[PDB]
Amino acid sequence: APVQKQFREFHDRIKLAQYDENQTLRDERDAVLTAVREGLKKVFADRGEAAPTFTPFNQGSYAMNTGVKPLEGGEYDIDVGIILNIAKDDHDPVEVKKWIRDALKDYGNGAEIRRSCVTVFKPGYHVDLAVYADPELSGGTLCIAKGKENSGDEHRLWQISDPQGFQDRIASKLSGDDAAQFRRCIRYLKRWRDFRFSSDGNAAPLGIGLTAAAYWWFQVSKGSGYDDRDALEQFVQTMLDNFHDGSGPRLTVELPVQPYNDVFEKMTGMQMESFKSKLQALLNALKTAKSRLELHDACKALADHFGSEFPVPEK
Repeated sequence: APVQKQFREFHDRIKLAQYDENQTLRDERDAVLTAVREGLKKVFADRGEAAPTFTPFNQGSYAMNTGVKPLEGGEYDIDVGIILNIAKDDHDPVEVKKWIRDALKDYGNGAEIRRSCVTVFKPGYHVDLAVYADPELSGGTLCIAKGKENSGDEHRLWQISDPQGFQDRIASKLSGDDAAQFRRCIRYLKRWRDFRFSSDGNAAPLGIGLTAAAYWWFQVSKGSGYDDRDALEQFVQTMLDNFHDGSGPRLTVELPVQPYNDVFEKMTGMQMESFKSKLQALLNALKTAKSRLELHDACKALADHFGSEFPVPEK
């Protein structure tokens, strides 16, 4: 059946407005930056040292206007970049993240140092602070602080990064009503991801991975109107076409900017195979929604993969 009306109602339920349109997100973000700013003051005061300063910038889904509401019980991710006024070559990247961990030791429950960020946990959301060295102090490149505490020297580095170039690639791929479909389809795949995978471990494809995949492979589908079901079917088929056989089947997707890492690299072999099987089933559900005569049956096939916010009309 035609299901464009139900996709659009689904999109209205799952959409979370971007930073520039979301006062709550800006305030929650600014509350953590102020906590960092004040925390650094006390951490460095008590060492009789000068506090380092930073310039923030918006990152991730609320920057790129690809944001979704979490499922009941889930958390949304506020992503921000902080560019510390340091030369990368003067500091261990782990030790810089420890500044930000120590600055936030009294903000909610406190922070943890993850491989690519310092995360602070609040009721219903977390803030991932990506920590960068200043490009002018650092020889001209923007490098992110990689590595965990007590990690070996090989497992920590200042890694070349281009979060703004990635954001600009996503923004400029399409425009107008075309770009709107592109963003709706990224949001649909994030809700699919939240519904069909556990937040647990690396099993869930990352939002940035799905977004990178859409950058490479999304194709507008429009006729008598936008056809989000057809755009998703083509896009899912194309992702499936790009799995190769190594140890077992893997989908390798480069970030289209520095550092050109495989966005799905952390997924184990078995998580990759499970990822592929769930894509196959989603593709089957997208094809069933086309072929079913009854709107009820078409929409129920989609609700099985997009979850209970996908509307299912009666009869």
